[PDB]
Amino acid sequence: SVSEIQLMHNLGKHLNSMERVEWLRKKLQDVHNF
Amino acid sequence: QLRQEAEQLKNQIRDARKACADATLSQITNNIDPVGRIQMRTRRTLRGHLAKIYAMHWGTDSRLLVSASQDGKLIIWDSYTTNKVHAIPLRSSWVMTCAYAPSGNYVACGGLDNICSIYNLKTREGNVRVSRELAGHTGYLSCCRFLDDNQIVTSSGDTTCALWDIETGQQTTTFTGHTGDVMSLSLAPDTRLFVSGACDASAKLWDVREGMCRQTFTGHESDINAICFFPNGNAFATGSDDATCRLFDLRADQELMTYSHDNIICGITSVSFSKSGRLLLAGYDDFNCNVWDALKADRAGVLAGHDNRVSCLGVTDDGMAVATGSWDSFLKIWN
Amino acid sequence: VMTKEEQIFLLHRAQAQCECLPEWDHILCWPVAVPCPDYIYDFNHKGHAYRRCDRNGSWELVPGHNRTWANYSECVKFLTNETREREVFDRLGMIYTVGYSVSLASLTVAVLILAYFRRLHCTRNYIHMHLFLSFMLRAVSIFVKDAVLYSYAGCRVAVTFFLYFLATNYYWILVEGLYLHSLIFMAFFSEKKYLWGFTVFGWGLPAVFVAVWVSVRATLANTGCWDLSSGNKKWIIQVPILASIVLNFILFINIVRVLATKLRETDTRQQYRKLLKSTLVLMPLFGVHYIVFMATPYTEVSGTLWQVQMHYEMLFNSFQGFFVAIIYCFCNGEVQAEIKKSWSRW
Amino acid sequence: QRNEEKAQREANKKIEKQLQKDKQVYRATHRLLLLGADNSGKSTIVKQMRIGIFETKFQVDKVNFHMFDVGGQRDERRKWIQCFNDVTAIIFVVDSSDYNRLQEALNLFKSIWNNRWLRTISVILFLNKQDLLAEKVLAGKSKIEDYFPEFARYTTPEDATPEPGEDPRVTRAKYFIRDEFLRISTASGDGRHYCYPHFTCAVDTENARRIFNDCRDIIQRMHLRQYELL
Amino acid sequence: AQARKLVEQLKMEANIDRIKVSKAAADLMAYCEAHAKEDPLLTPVPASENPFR
Amino acid sequence: QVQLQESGGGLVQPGGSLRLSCAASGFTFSNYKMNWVRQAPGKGLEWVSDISQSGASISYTGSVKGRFTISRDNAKNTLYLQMNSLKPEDTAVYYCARCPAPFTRDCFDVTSTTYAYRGQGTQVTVSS
Repeated sequence: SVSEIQLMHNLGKHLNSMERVEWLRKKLQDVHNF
Repeated sequence: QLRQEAEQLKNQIRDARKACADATLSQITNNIDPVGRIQMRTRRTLRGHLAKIYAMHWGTDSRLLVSASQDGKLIIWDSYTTNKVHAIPLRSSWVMTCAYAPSGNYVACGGLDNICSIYNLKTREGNVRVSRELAGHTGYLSCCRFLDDNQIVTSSGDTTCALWDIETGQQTTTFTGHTGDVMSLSLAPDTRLFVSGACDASAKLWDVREGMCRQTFTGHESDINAICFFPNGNAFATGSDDATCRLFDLRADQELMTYSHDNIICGITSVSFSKSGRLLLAGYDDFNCNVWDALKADRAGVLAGHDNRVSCLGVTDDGMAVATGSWDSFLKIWN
Repeated sequence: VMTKEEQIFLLHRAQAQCECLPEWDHILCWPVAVPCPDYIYDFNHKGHAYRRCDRNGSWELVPGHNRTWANYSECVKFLTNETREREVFDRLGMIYTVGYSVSLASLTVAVLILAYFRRLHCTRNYIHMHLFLSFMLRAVSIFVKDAVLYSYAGCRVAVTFFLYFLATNYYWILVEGLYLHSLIFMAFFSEKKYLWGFTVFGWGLPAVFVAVWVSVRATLANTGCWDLSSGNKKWIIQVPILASIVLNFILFINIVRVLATKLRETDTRQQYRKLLKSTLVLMPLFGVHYIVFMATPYTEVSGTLWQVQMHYEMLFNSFQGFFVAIIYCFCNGEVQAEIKKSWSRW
Repeated sequence: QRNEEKAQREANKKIEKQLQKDKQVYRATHRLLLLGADNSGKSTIVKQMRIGIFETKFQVDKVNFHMFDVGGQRDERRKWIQCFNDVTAIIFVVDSSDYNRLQEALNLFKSIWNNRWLRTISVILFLNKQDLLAEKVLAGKSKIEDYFPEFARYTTPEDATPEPGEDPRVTRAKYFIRDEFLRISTASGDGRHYCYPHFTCAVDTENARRIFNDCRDIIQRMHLRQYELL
Repeated sequence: AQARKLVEQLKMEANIDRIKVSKAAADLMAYCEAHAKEDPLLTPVPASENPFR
Repeated sequence: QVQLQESGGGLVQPGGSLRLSCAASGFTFSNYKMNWVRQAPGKGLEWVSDISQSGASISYTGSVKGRFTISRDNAKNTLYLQMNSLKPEDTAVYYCARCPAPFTRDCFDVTSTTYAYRGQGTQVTVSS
């Protein structure tokens, strides 16, 4: 595979998934404090 | 008996020469100021030749110049505007010389076909025509200089210079004496004499009317490639494969000066004189032309702009500029 | 796959649905064991969340708090708290930021040296300038991509420009080999005749399938900054680039095979000595390092295959333009011929 | 007036238009210098190219070749040989059957090889009159060792390709002459130019392809030199 | 017969009226001095008169 | 004026030793590659041997290899051809030739019919 494109894709997915996980983490903290 | 008698006259001639060498041009001009540092710059580069330029000549108008290239083309340029006035396709691709008539009506050229073809530029039709082919030389044509619209003098590789009549195409006078390929010609200002340099390290002064060798000049070690009269017609300069240029006096009949440097170990292809005669422009095989102070042998300057062997030189009649052809197919104009 | 935005939308839909007794706790609607909700993805889904209902019919509180007791430990079974992969992505990004910096620097000098020198204006140095320019544009497009994405139509063109300027470099490397191949495999190749076709092929043909990719990514999968794979739509750009790598490797074998014949038919150990040196300096030009991992598919990031593929590629892809400038514009016989000659004059 | 300025600029455009057409033909055509001697048999090689200076045009695989025989000059060639510094190749034809004049052919090859202006021009060497050489060796009345004493301690090289039914003495004799030329070629020629030896007779239905193939090799090696590969 | 004509040519060469190289050298000094101002390569010419600039 | 005068040569028995001296003048001897050329009666000019500027490089025709020795003396501007074992086939006029150009590895036209930089020659008549 074209490695530069592949690395773009991969960094994208990783960053996106992390930013999600972090939203889930707040929602969890939220319910906890509730 | 004649072998001993031959050296008897050579020794007597050499003895008479030593009786006239009371000083030297080197020590006579010991006190004159130098010319300084001649810094000429490429004012014009003429492009359009596919192959190497073998020779070029200036018109008497000092504006139109003709150049020959080893691709069967005779381009007439306008130096002021860089414009191709004519581009004459030759029968033979191997052309070693070209001449522009003093009247400008004709151009001559030839090379390894042993023919000085004459081309008519002022024809009543659109293009140029081959006026006449000169046949009669038994070797490659090395130089050809017009005398008039009808007289041309040609120097060949058959050790012979010939004076022709373009009206009939026949050879009127034949100049014999050289034991080597005659490579260069120069006509005197008055056109009554012409000097000739051959591949026997000798130059001969010829009488055009008489058809006889007036004087013979030796001094060079190898083949004389280039020759040029002094502006006043009482001297000439020669360039040879021994990496030297020599200035000869017609009246004194002796070599006056030598233009050599230790760093210079390449042959001279071309020589020329500025309008005054104080600068001797010499083209070398090291791809650059040196400017020589013709009264002090000092290297006044260098024309380093060419990528291959410098083939031809010429100073214009009015002395505006120097055209410098080369084996890189570019004719440059320096001022 | 799932954006934060989309995940928020799915929880909001579950909230609107929601809107001991039922209540919304910010993640799930209670009706006690509730399956870990499908709409959350980083939660597991074969687990349950738990509450306790009083004998009094009130949700059980946390001793000394207003908090409602809940146990979501099963739901959170899949959670990786820290930066493990981020460090690797930072080292890969640092490897090619340094590499593309010295490549862009060298080629800017290299492309300028070939520009003004008129005796250097061969049809071969012409093809070298397009290759040098394509190398700089690729490096510049990566720097622009990193600043725009990792620092919605603004980013969508930074990605498309990155994709096109990458494919042009891969195609000007193919042109470099197709030109040298024609100089040898075509009997008296007319270099001038096909000079227009190479320029159109090098720059135009990348734009043909990059615009096809944008034409299909604007009508099927318009979501995001276009910097995430959308299934098999990634092969519109990659397959043409992968094809240009196999062909340029096939040409390199022909050139090296033909070159070895010429050293043979001019020896002994000198036939295999000059051959080696000439083969090595043809690798930067032909991009021969690309043939190793171009059959590798998309793989798991923590994988050892992935880690060496990315470290190998970023190290060599970034420095490729640096080696091409040195070999074909600095340690060039006829370039230094115009350097000491021009230095002597002035 | 200014009327002449546009007319002059227009005639230059017409001139330049014709020069572009001529440049395409000029670059597309290969020029070869045909060298040799009275007994060489250059004429017979010219007779095989049926497909002051004598010009031959032949065509091989739709490529135009221009062979020049400089026959109208004297025996001194040190000035007119500088004209052919731009040719693709020098076709050097040698009478391999005449040992008396073979050293003249060796010395002519050495002066060509080492000239300042021909030191980038590859030589296609044609060792002509192989028919006469073969019959001369078997007769035994003339010995090569009389003219070349180094022939006594010379043996056929391993990389020799004798024709079917060829006497080993002829193969040793004919390769010694080839190796005499290659001693000079390899002593000074380092990548700038190469020798292309061939064996030919008057009956060959060939030598038009041989020149064409060797000119293709000369052009290829010129390209690989520019790329610093060879 | 070659030397028979060669000596005759050599006899003409011996009979020329050679002058002292002082006069030969001083004549080229005089000519290069009188024509100095008319030569536009020995001395640069201003761009007003120069047609090549 | 370029002049090459040769001394020695004449009547000698087969197998005799004969020495030719070529006194060169009118050029810088040390710059030019020298040569020896002979013309057998009723035959063409033949190249015999050559020596470089310094004398490092030497060559021979093959018929005279191991019997003729060529040495130059830059100091005295002289060229030598030492004959050791003469044969009746060696009878000829020996000319001392010079390369046309002064710093070149190529001698063009030395054996030409009318070459300029060759001596008059010395007859070397070898017979019983």
